[PDB]
Order: sequence, then C-alpha cells, then structure tokens
Amino acid sequence: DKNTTYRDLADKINEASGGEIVAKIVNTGEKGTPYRLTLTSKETGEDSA
Amino acid sequence: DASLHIQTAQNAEFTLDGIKMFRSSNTVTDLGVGMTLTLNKTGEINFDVQ
Repeated sequence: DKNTTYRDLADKINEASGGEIVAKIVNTGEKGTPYRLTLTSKETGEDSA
Repeated sequence: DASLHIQTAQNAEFTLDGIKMFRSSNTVTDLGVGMTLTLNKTGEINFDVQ
C-alpha cells in the first residue's frame, strides 16, 4: 500500500518469503539514505540466486 | 610545507557483511544484539556463533 512504512512491510515480507529468503537492512555509512537492502541465499556459488 | 607532515590520520573501513563502513579505528560494536569486534588487518573473513 502507498501509505505504509518499511517497518510494517518488513514483518509482512518475512511471512511472504516464509523466512525461506532472508533479508535485513544495512547501511553504507551513507547520510540521508542510510538504508540498503540485502537478500541472501545458499549454495556453493552464484546459483544460490 | 606539507613535507613536514610525516603521517596523516585516516580511518579503518569494513563491510557489514557485504556493505561497507568506514570508522576511525579497528574496533566496532555498532552491530547491536550484543556483538563486539576488533580489526587487525585489511582482509576478508568469516566467523561463526554457537
């Protein structure tokens, strides 16, 4: 929805991913836009995808 | 004369597991959760919790 905050959506997507895909918020030391999104998956190479 | 400047001060810099972060020194605790860390050289490394 257009009025919702990241905070609320963060809980929602954990359900949407089922926790099978792991995501968290990380910074670049970047003032003004300190949020960056990381998405992670596992296998012996890029094929984690 | 800048030659008198034997050495200049600069930071240590690191990633938060992928995304980079520059700080004055080789010690970090901004992770929260209860986690503490110290740096000893410029490299890549993996650590584990049990």
